[PDB]
Amino acid sequence: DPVEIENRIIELCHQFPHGITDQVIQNEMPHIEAQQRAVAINRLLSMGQLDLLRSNTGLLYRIKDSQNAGKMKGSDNQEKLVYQIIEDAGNKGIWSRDIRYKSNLPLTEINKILKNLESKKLIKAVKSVAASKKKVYMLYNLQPDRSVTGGAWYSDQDFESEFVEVLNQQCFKFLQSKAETARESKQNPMIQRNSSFASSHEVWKYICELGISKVELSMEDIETILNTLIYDGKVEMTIIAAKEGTVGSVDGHMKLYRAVNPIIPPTGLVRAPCGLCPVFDDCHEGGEISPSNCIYMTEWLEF
Amino acid sequence: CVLITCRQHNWPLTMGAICTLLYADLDVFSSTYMQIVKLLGLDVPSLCLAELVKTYCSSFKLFQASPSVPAKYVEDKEKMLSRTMQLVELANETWLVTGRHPLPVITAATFLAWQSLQPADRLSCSLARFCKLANVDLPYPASSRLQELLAVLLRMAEQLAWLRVLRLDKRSVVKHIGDL
Amino acid sequence: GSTTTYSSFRKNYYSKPWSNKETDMFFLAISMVGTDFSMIGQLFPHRARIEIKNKFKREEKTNGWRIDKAFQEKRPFDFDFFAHLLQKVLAEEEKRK
DNA sequence: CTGCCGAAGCGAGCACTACTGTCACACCTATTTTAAGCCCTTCAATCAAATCATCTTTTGGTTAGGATA
DNA sequence: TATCCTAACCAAAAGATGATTTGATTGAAGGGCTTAAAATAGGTGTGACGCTCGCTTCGGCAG
Ligand code: SF4
Repeated sequence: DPVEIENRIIELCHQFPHGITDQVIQNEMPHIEAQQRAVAINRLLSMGQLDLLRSNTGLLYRIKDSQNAGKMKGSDNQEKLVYQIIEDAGNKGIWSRDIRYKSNLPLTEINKILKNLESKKLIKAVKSVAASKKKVYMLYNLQPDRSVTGGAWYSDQDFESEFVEVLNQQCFKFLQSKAETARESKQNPMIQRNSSFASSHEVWKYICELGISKVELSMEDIETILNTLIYDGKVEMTIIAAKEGTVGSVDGHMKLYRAVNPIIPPTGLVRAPCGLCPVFDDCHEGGEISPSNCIYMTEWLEF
Repeated sequence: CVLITCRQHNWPLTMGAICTLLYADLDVFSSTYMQIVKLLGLDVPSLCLAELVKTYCSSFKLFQASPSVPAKYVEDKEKMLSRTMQLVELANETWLVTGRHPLPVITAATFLAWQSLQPADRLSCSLARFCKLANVDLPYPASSRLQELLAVLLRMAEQLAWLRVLRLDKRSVVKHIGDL
Repeated sequence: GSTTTYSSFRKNYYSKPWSNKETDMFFLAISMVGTDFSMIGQLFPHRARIEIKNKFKREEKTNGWRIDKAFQEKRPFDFDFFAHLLQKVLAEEEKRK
């Protein structure tokens, strides 16, 4: 009788915090067959009396809260189901448009569901990186993901360009300062191979010692800030053992940076106005735009 | 705007017939209606009396037999509309039209005209009893218009001695309007 | 559902008439409270403020002298005693009737 | 063990979705006077149908008014 | 007589005439609000934006 099965399941789940196997139901009373108890469980999952915990000792079952089962009765069956979608999303969350689009549940009821779940301190709405004002709905107790928080650089649905640019310029300022002071030792290139490079922990300690930004400067954050300079063609990279610095930011290793000179001066070609000319394709001796008529060249004669 | 359009073509249309489709209410829509007209200052005619009666009278179900109206209620439309003209013309010159909701006048006239065409058959009826046969909902002022018009017609009735001799009253005056 | 539908002015809906003893309480209120129609609307939960203003507008047409006479015959003010006087006098009116 | 060239097969030009936030102002509070018209209960004032009490004509029927059979 | 016809008219059917009670309609009020004017005041929310020359594909032996 499923009526016996459901009450036994909830009672055993009350006394077993680790969860109960379906075999526990039959161990307490032997007349329960596997099929009927499985049928009862498969709909207790959709009633909020049961949550399934996959484990090696068979599938385990547990109950969460009184209102967890409460907000499945009648039309509220859509409420904790929306919470199931959200708790699957975890710290990332889902937009309003997406929850309507994905679950096909009526948005008019989703409004009530949202307000009640926020009141119960279960979900909260947070603005996201992916679509700015599109608010994700995500678990109240959890801190949201980087795709929602966007770190220290993401601020008020805008990007603090000045903050990252001043970090870039100041970190290269120190990188080139350390490189030049190291080379001023001018004893041996073999020791310059080590002295010229800067530790990511070292420069992070320096830049956070300055405290330019009141928002925290993270370790991997400063490392990625430095990672822009190599692709800016400005710095070099080298990896050593993890014992350097307090962090040792690599598994058994630790990686350094060093300012780099540009290999070649500005070319002759970039001194030619044609190189910079935008209508290059359209300038012809026969064309109405001509070297015999081009203003950029005439003006380039002066300065 | 649709309303004033029809008014330009002297096309008969009444106030609620529009508001029926618009979730509106008398005050809301009338106050607004005044606002645009004074804002635009465009010339627009009034509802001319005889125009609305054609469409109003034609809506009745009195012109054919039906299980709700056997023949004694059935009547010829031409006679009724004529009679209503001969009454409404009195109403205006006797000041009754001016400054009142126009439709109650039509309802009263039609009710009594229909009666007077077969008074022996129709004297026993009433306002609502007549209207619900035509599935028509009636004005409450129609009672006021009725009392007013009977008061008028008895005063006509006394003018003729061969009507005076019958000692006419509310009950009897109806079957002589064809004479008057 | 028909095109004959009537439209006329429904804003004069049937309101509850005023009692003579209720009028007497209204006058002793002018004696006792003043002309604060919101406050009077509170002492008469069955009447709202607009009803008080309409009551004043009706009374002022003929009974201004009684308005003044009540207003000069001042009495100390108590909401609780006021409410008791109302329902007791109303119950007495019903019992007499 | 690469690869050139066979046989089987398909094809076309002619057929006189949205935000979303700001913004500005519509919207309301809140009173005074007009006039007639329009408005719902609600009983007061008035009117109408059906019934009870009773008289009267005929069917039953006698007494007495009257009669054949 | 044994009974009916029918004056007189009782006894009731049935026919029917009138005053009254009971059931229904209604005047006018309660009181309520609208056009139009005068003005200052504030908020907060709403809601603009029929083929047939050309061309394709892959097995069968030479070299
Ligand atoms: S317009 Fe002058 S600069 Fe530009 S491509 Fe022509 S010659 Fe060169």
